[PDB]
Amino acid sequence: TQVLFEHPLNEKMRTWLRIEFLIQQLTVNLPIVDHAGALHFFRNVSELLDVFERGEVRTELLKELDRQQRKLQTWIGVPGVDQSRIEALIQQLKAAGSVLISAPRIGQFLREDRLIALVRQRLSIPGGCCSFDLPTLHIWLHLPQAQRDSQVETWIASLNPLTQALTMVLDLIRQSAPFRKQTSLNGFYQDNGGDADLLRLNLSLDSQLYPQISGHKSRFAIRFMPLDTENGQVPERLDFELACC
Amino acid sequence: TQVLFEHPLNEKMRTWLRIEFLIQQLTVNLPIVDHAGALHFFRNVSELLDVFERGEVRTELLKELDRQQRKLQTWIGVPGVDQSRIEALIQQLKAAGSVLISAPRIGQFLREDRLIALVRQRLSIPGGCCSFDLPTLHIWLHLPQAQRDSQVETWIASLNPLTQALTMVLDLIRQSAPFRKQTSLNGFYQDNGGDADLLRLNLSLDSQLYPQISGHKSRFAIRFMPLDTENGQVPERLDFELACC
Repeated sequence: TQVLFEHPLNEKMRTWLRIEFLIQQLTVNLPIVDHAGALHFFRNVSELLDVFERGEVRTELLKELDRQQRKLQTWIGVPGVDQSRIEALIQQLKAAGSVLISAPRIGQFLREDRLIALVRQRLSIPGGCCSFDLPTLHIWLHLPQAQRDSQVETWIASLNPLTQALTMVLDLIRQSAPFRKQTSLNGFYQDNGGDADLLRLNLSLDSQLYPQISGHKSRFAIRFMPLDTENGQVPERLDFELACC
Repeated sequence: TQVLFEHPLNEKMRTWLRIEFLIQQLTVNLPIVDHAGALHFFRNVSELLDVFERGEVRTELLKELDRQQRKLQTWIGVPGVDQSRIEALIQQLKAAGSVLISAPRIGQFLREDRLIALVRQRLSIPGGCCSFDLPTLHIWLHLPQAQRDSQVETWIASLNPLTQALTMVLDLIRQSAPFRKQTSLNGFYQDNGGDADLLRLNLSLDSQLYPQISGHKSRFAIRFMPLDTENGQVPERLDFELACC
């Protein structure tokens, strides 16, 4: 009966969350059988390439992978903790890293693909991607299903070195911190984030509201606002759980 | 074993085909259960409003409805044809027309909707529509399914006067002309379209190619190009069916 809100506390976590989201959307509506499925797929690809054009994700994500290995290394001597399970986890990190750096250009396969590039151009036009403006797509959707599935696989698997490394670090961020109980007065809250990239906030579906998070330096502030901007309102004592990961 | 290609021969048919496509995409992936379904829905709405902003569809579509009534009126005296079936069809046209003109602003309900407008802004940003940038959407997808379905219904039904009238005329355009057998030499063809808005072209899935249609005045020209820009090519005698609707 709870709703989890994730909020990035730096431009790093923003990009990673956007990329994580865009990548998993590719594999959500498979297989591609119709226009809807195709346009959903290609647009997610198109939006992925646009994010990639903004800089090099490779360099940041590789620094983050190394960062996590050093943290796990701090836990070796601790009583009770098991060695061969984190060192295997460390070994998976170095593997995800070595593959990422040795990987080709990111999104280049998708960038160079004739059909995808031909759809990418027509996406910026509201009614652009119809059958008469994309006969090439229209004829592609009449092909045997097995031919499309093979193309889709090669397209998604080209993002495998990135997908791996990224999934690794986000899975290790979301496990680094526990949910601490906090309370808000009149729908307001603030704290010093510190050295965290991600806030994880559990509310309540029945609580009738959502968090609006702002930031300054390494500090954050939450103003809980009612989903209904008119019919419903914050209490003066709102209990919630928040993790600083 | 055939593939049908539709191509608009004027700016009218272009708009109508784009709108027809956008409207039916709304009802394709229902119900909205996740992000993918939601983003697909809202973007189609957003693209619909952008097309509406470009002019008044109402005026053209109403002139087209009247146009079809006059054509049906020409068929009254013809032997063999049945009266009460076209006059009922005529009566449905005048009904679709009277409702369209008496209808409110087109897309205004969707335009004014808080959630939709809040998503419309974030659609122009590649990774914009994530959970942390749209907490309002994130919390909406956690609501009971019955609440979303009710909202979706009110949203789609607001387009009912337009959807009706439009579906009427396109259904009457696609029935006005028969498929005549034609042949192309070395993948080229041209004719005088005349008073037609739509070309309907049947090829063959095994034919290994698609039509690339250009236009000048009321004339059109087709250059059949191989789907594989490298591995496959047009014959020198390509038989196909084409209707000038």
